[PDB]
Amino acid sequence: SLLSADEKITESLRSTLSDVLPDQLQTYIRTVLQFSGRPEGANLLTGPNTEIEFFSQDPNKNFPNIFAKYSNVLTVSSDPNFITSEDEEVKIIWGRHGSDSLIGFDPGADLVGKRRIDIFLGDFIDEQFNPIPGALNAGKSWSDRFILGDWQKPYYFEDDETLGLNQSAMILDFNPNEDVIQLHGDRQDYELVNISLGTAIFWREKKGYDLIGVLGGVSDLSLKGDYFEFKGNTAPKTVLKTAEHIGTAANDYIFSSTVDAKGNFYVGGGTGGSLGGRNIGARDAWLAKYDSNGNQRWSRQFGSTGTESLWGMASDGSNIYVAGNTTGQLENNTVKGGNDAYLAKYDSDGNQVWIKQNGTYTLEESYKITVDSSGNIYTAGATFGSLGGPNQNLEQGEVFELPSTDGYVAKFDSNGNQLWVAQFGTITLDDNWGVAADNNGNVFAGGNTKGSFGAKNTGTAGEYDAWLVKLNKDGQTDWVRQFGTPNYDFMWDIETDSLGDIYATGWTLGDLGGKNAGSYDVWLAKYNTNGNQLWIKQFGTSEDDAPFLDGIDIDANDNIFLTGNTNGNLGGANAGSYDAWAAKFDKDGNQLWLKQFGTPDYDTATTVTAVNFGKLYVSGITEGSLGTTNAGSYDSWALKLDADNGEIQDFNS
Ligand SMILES: CCCC[C@@H](F)CCCC[C@H](C)Cc1cc(O)c([C@@H](CCCC)CCCC[C@H](C)Cc2cc(O)cc(O)c2)c(O)c1
Ligand SMILES: [Ca+2]
Ligand SMILES: [Ca+2]
Ligand SMILES: [Ca+2]
Ligand SMILES: [Ca+2]
Ligand SMILES: [Ca+2]
Ligand SMILES: [Ca+2]
Ligand SMILES: [Ca+2]
Ligand SMILES: [Ca+2]
Ligand SMILES: [Ca+2]
Ligand SMILES: [Ca+2]
Ligand SMILES: [Ca+2]
Ligand SMILES: [Ca+2]
Ligand SMILES: [Cl-]
Ligand SMILES: [Cl-]
Ligand SMILES: [Cl-]
Ligand SMILES: [Cl-]
Ligand SMILES: [Cl-]
Ligand SMILES: [Cl-]
Ligand SMILES: [Cl-]
Ligand SMILES: [Mg+2]
Ligand SMILES: [Mg+2]
Ligand SMILES: [Mg+2]
Ligand SMILES: [Mg+2]
Ligand SMILES: [Mg+2]
Repeated sequence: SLLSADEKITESLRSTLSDVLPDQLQTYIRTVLQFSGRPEGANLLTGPNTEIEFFSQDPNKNFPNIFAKYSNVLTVSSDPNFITSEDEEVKIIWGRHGSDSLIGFDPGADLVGKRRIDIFLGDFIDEQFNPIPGALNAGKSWSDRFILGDWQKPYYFEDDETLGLNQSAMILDFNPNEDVIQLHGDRQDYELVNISLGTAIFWREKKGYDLIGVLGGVSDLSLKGDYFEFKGNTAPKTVLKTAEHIGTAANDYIFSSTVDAKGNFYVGGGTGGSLGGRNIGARDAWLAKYDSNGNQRWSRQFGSTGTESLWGMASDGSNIYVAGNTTGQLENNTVKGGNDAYLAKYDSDGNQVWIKQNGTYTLEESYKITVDSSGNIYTAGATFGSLGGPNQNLEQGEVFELPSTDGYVAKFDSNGNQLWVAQFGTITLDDNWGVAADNNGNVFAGGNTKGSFGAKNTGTAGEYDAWLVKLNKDGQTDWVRQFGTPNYDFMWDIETDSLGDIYATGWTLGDLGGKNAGSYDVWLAKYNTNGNQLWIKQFGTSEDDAPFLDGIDIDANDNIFLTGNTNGNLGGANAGSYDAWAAKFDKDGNQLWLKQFGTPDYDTATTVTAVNFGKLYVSGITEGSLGTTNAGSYDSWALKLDADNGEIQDFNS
């Protein structure tokens, strides 16, 4: 019976949210939701007002740590939730700009009996907090997809004698004119109830009801509305049986790839399941080796009871170096506080040689790694602390400036000894999305900034620009460059060619290398070793086109390969939702080919690696059945392409 559902839902959500979320975070959230005009969730947080310790050096009190522990803050891009992990009872999942595919509940995780509330914000963009109107994106919003179930099962589903209040989504900014709520089954499986908070979505069967989600501030919806997408009960039909399929019942992601000197191909990423080994807890890091004929030689899985991923990998020709972040304590290491970065070394036989966990009392992230021809290793990332030197935003002064990251680069020898760490940026946000060594002892880094790092930012409201830094063999800066439009421009990855010139790829909402075709467009920029911008190419469709994650590689012939996602007809007719794409360019930016592939469901490439004089590998993630039947939520895939024309080959030969 749905009698008194309103009262029961409010008391359940209030009790769980107020029991789980720290008082500092409750105080912060209450302030934000009231200021923003999304106040429905506020009365659910009843902890006392508490001083927010934005700059505490105690890892347990440091507010960036607290906020990060209970949130997935996504990017200005159209994001899948690439950071989701079953490590907390309550999570705030914040899509920000772009058309986000928002998930927080892993249907393959053992969550029986666990309290689970995912609080979703599809947009709630940064511009809402602008004291001054007129910013280019003020008042803009995007179609976000809130994933509350799929072909396999409803999410947040306890399937018991209660109303199923212990697990539920709470979507705070659902706009039925733009957004979509994705549900398992069909409309006859649900009942909507108007409640004080908005709308309750109940799964309904003969034996009773189970609360799947609450939509704050919206009432009088219809399950016949096109803003509900029902997924039935049957896994998607398989396409691209030529691909290598990697998947478990849980969320599985390839985030990076590399090749060794013998042509063996490696992939890796994160998994909520038991992919390379038995799951240790929440998301673990994993990697796998394939021979050049496509046979898997081994898979390995590592981490902690907390959350970690492999975000980058590279080879010295034999060994495989891997980099990412962790929320826990890795083997043979000590935590530095909050989230930390790590570098690890695997030999060609899959033996873990060592792991080095590094960081400060506050949050580090690290998505990038490169290995030079001498065998030294560079990682890069961002830090809220003072890792390579004092953070540009050290403490709170008379003018408050929100705690913010600087970029860093760290150099290591083959035994994992740290040779130096460099840190740089502005008082505001500076993130890292690239690292690449040249042949002459230098290393480049790149990323995004809200500030004026290498040049005056032409945005009027702190919109992102791209930046590049050249460091010498000792970690000293030789130059800093910055480029962009007045709108958001976002870098994903960088790489050098055989001459030592530096290339970067990303997306733009403006006219960076030419007239924007619509929405997000792709760019490729080239700088010489002396910091001169040589050219920027921009291309796309009228729809949303972007590289993603490990989006560039350069082969021994100085051909450039890019990869990412598009919801347009970029390389061909779109199969449905976002598809993957890849492209090849020469060193002067002439585009040699452009291909698109995927399933009728959401796909994105995440990594591209070219074998010198061999095959091209494009790998990524999907909600569809790519290679074989989807085993649960996100699965991953690798495609072997002919590098001359982008045509897909059978993975196994
Ligand atoms: C209920 C909804 C809450 C929504 C909102 F309340 C959350 C504020 C959390 C703030 C937290 C204490 C710390 C933090 C800061 C940070 O920058 C980032 C970056 C990631 C870059 C570093 C890896 C992405 C998110 C930027 C969003 C800014 C609003 C943009 C900004 C930055 C800035 O430096 C100055 C500004 O004025 C505005 C975090 O992920 C977490
Ligand atoms: Ca986004
Ligand atoms: Ca969004
Ligand atoms: Ca939206
Ligand atoms: Ca439920
Ligand atoms: Ca783990
Ligand atoms: Ca840390
Ligand atoms: Ca900074
Ligand atoms: Ca810009
Ligand atoms: Ca476009
Ligand atoms: Ca790369
Ligand atoms: Ca697709
Ligand atoms: Ca899966
Ligand atoms: Cl971002
Ligand atoms: Cl706004
Ligand atoms: Cl109940
Ligand atoms: Cl209805
Ligand atoms: Cl099939
Ligand atoms: Cl082997
Ligand atoms: Cl600045
Ligand atoms: Mg029930
Ligand atoms: Mg296979
Ligand atoms: Mg097989
Ligand atoms: Mg201004
Ligand atoms: Mg390479």
